[PDB]
Amino acid sequence: MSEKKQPVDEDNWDDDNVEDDFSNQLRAELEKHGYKMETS
Amino acid sequence: PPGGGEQEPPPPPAPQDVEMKEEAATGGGSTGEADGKTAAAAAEHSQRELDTVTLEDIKEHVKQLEKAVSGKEPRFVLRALRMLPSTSRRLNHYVLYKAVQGFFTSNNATRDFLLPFLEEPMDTEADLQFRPRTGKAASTPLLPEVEAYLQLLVVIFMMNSKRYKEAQKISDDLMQKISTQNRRALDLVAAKCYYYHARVYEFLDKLDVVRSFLHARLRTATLRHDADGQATLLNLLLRNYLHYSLYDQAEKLVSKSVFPEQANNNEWARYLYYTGRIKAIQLEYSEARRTMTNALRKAPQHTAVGFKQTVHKLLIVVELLLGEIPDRLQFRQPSLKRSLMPYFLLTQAVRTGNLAKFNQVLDQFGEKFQADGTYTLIIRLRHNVIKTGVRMISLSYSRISLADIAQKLQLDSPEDAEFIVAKAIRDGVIEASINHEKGYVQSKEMIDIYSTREPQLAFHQRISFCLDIHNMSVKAMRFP
Amino acid sequence: LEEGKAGSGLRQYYLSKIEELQLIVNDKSQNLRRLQAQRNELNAKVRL
Amino acid sequence: PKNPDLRIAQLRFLLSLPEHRGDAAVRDELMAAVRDNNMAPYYEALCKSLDWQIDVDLLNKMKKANEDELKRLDEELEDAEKNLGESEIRDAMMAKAEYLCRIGDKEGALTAFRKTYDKTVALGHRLDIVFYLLRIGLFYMDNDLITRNTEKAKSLIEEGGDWDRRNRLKVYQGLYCVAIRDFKQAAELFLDTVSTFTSYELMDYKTFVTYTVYVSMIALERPDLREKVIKGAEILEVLHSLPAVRQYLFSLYECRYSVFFQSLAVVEQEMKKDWLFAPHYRYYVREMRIHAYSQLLESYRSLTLGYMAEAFGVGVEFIDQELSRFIAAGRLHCKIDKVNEIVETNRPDSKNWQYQETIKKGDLLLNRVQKLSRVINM
Amino acid sequence: EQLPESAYMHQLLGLNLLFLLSQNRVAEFHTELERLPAKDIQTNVYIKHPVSLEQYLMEGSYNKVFLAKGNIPAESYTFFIDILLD
Repeated sequence: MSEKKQPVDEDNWDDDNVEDDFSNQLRAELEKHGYKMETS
Repeated sequence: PPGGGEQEPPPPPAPQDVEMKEEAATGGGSTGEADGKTAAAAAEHSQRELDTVTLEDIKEHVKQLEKAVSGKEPRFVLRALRMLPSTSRRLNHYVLYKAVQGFFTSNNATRDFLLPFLEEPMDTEADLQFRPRTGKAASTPLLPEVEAYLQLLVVIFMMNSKRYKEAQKISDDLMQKISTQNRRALDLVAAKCYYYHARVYEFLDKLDVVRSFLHARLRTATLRHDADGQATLLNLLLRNYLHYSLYDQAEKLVSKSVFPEQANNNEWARYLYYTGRIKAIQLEYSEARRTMTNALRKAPQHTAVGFKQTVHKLLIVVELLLGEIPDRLQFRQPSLKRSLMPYFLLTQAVRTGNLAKFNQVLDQFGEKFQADGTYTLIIRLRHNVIKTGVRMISLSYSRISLADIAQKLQLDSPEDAEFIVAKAIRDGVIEASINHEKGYVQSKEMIDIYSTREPQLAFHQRISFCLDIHNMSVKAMRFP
Repeated sequence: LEEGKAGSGLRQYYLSKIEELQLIVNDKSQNLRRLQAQRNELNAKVRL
Repeated sequence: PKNPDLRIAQLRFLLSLPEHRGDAAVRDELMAAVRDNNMAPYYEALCKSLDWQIDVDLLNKMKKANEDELKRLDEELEDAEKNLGESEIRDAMMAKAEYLCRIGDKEGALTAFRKTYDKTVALGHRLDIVFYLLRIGLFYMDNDLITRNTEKAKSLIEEGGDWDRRNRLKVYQGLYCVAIRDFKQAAELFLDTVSTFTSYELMDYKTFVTYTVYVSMIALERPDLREKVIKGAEILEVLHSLPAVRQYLFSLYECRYSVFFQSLAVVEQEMKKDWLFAPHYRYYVREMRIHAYSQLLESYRSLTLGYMAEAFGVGVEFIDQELSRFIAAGRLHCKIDKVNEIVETNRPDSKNWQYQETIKKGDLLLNRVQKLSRVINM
Repeated sequence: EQLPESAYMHQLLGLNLLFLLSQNRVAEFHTELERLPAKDIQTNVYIKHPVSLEQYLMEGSYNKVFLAKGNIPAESYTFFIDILLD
């Protein structure tokens, strides 16, 4: 700007918006969905 | 010694070249620009001054360093004098004193001796015309010097600047008053120094009396001469009257007006962020989300660096209270990254309804939140996330049972779920009907919004928005 | 004078403020006068 | 001259995620050390794998024989420059001396790349540079060097045609399109197929078929998915040789969801154990699900999830949270009724929401020319 | 801002705070705590009760408020908790 008190105080980054939804939800996931085979 | 001794002479000519022609070409150019036309203003050199001072605020200011004695401050402030065309001799004498730094032993006339120097344009008998040039002579030497921040005995010289430049304010109000057009050029200069007013006080004590002195220049610009002047003064208000209590929130109602017309560009864009944090404490989210979003898209151009990034950090804070937010790393910058890491995973826990994950974010990352002062929302944001969690489920399902959504959102009990859904209907969040026996919740798909209703009714605001810009383009076309 | 030569300048400032405002509106007219005379000459071009 | 060392990068990811075999990956690594004169390949593997005991003199007499082979090429620079010829003198100090980048570190890389760069009169020698930059960026996970050299490869070598090394570029960027996230251009640049045939830089072409078929199940839509394999001649014989991949390809068109969770895991096994697919397998999982679920919900307006338990075998609470986390992320907007066992279709995107792209993208558009209109003037 | 510490200052900041919660105004509730907003959650347990009390009003309470109505310093809140009832 730089006035007032402003100064006083593909990529994987783009996919990381969606990728972090995988971190907190359902992992990826292979193993668990692979364990669900013989469950029922 | 001989190697570094011969390299001392060359640099000081560089401030004797560009820094000379800084106020020689602009100041000598703005001379005839401020004598007439003077439309508006314009006086584009005052806006060119924005491309100098802000450029000088990095390098070189007046000083520097660079390997001179800091003799440019006394040079231009002496021997104004001035008169008819012999003012060129003053610029010629400014060239004559350039050799004094390179030939004889150089002496520093700044600081202690700068007190009578600011009186010299008055002592030269006389100025005789432009206060903004002397205001520049009482600012550009001293105000860029404030960036040193040594805090010892020169802060009162920064106050002596705010003194003798208040004597320029005495000449601002008393002199002219009729088709001035220097005040509108000074409204850029008076802004800055009033910004430096606030800045210098923040290092010692916040200004109690200047708050009364702010309303002085505030109210007196109305209605006689106001262009962009009261807006910058209103920026001083909402800036500090925010960070300090109290009652200043609702104060915006009686002041506005707007104040029109918004100037200059991004300068008013940040103003919507100021009142944006205000309206965030009013708890109204909808008016806060539009003024914050407009604050980013209306703000050019940066760089550098985190001044626009930090203001954008706390800008999306209203989006945390909206209940609908995506992952904010799409707004992340490699420079802002390291600073937003405690504030990053926060919104990542907002997208989820887990209490153990949300409370762990508050414990570890609460230290970063102390500097922001955002703790007001953390108590009401728990009620915001539970609305996002139920909206995620209610939009994903037709019917949602209270017992199944009980532990899934871990409300843990049927009774408080009846209290939340009740208040969810009171807030218009959910349309779900509830059949109470045990009980359970049985909802149904909401429809009939259709086509003929919402889009064509919203297009009334879309075209009225577009047809006004047709006038905005014509108005902007009429000036050339 | 005190009524006065200090106030009358502010009175003269209003006129000069409107004169510059009028000049802004005139500058909006002046370049718009060209859009007329241009098309007015173009109105003679279809007659040419 | 890649695949023997290009497999060391395969050994790096074989050491990376699984910790089970540290002996099996270090034996062929030492077998790749006793040949090819690899030094740093076992040095950066010396930290990942075991720290021996001793390598040293066994592989130091190599780096000394390397130095003897390095000095004789460094003697060849002033011996051949004693005579004069176009590009012939200094062509001997690139391919074999950048083969010394294959020996160790970046020392062979950085100093032999720019040293031979200015002389070369042919685009084929400039691409051998870009080649050896692509292998070192495959060995070490750093993504920098492989992005810039391809940009230098497209300007000079494409002027201009070639049959051989230009088809490799479409493989490189295609491999970069699958290295970062690009679905649409990955298989698009892989459309060349057998025209590249098999090369040291193309590794096993049957594995290149696996790379293009895994991106072709998302980016290549169902009408074109069956088209490229069935109508495509040269690509159809290589997929029929693999019964596992061809099954999952036709079963995707068969729509049966019972064999998906099995066969998709087999593809995920290759997706788990292959390098550069570690960041990219997470979104790949449920993207092939919605690809199978796209055609699913489009079939019926009212569908019971118990009928889905049949095909899924048996989805009960699994697709409850699964399909719910699809809607919240904007994938396949749909209404599935809970405890009423009904799925609703929807959402009629042919009219209402499809209009919204006009003004929404047009808001920041017109806003950008509002602010910038107030700039002129001042 | 430098003044000697007093005694009744504590609860009277809460008396008008809880009386203003009884009349349902949300706006003037948080702006009265702005005298020491940063130290609200940090310290001054007398301020910690109403901010936790408003938390229970969003539960809602009903139940949890009356359990916290069993033990309060308070002091003098007895008049306002009767209007908090109504």
